[PDB]
Amino acid sequence: CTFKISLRNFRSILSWELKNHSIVPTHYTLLYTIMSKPEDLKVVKNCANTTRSFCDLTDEWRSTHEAYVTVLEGFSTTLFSCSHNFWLAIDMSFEPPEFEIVGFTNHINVMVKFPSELQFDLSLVIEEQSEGIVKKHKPEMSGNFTYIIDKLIPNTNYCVSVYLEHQAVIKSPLKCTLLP
Amino acid sequence: SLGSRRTLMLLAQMRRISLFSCLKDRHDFGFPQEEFETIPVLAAMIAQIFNLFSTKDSSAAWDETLLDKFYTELYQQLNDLEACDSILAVRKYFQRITLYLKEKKYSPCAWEVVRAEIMRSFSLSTN
Repeated sequence: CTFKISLRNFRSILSWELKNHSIVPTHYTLLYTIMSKPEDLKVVKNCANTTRSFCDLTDEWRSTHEAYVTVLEGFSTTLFSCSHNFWLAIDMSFEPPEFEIVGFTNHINVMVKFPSELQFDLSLVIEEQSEGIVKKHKPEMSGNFTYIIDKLIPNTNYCVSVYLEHQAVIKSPLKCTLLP
Repeated sequence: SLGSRRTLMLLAQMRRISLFSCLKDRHDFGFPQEEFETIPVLAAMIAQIFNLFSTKDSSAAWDETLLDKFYTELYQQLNDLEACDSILAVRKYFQRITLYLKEKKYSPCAWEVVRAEIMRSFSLSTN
């Protein structure tokens, strides 16, 4: 198994890929524990005998201060299992939020879609690009968050990308516009 | 700072074996997190970690290049703090770790257990 642990809209999503392919969908069960206490491996209830290749761990993994140990059991009549460990502050990839832009005569409204506690020290970065130059904006996270890129000019294509910064970052696809 | 992050990243990289194979050796060391004015407790914390990972036993358990990098990070942090009851509680905590390793005969798993425990106490104390 290959594992990925990703924060998507503030949900911790563990996903996996298998080496081979089962012609009928594989069934999975995900169990996890932590290192700091000798507690039994616990099945994640919405991830028990499921055909989905990911699990929402938001309600389970509440702390960024534990070594998480996972065991994934699969039924592909082949039974396999894979284990792994995670330290969230290091292994978690922070996926970019959804966003929209609107170009106005001399500025662009950037609207970033957050949902309505939180365990990571993340900063929002809004990239403004034009004529081959990228400028970083870091506005001083819940609900729609508006940021204005101002003092812009006509007949100029601007491209905007957004990302969360904690390491390497994962930038959103570009959204670009000329000003009306 | 990014020094804390670097310290945790080095501890993660030091891992030698699967944690699933070490679950039987887990142990609640009862880190006294309520101790986290506090700077002096943090310094004592970091200094104890420095000492724990400096024994001939730590040298046999972990990669030497990562150990140097780790030592460098702890040293830099202590420098930054120097510049700037509880301590007894930290000391007992490290006594519990030290005894644990002894009882376990410094097994590969006992060492993974301690490494992961140190990641936890370090991240708690520096956050």
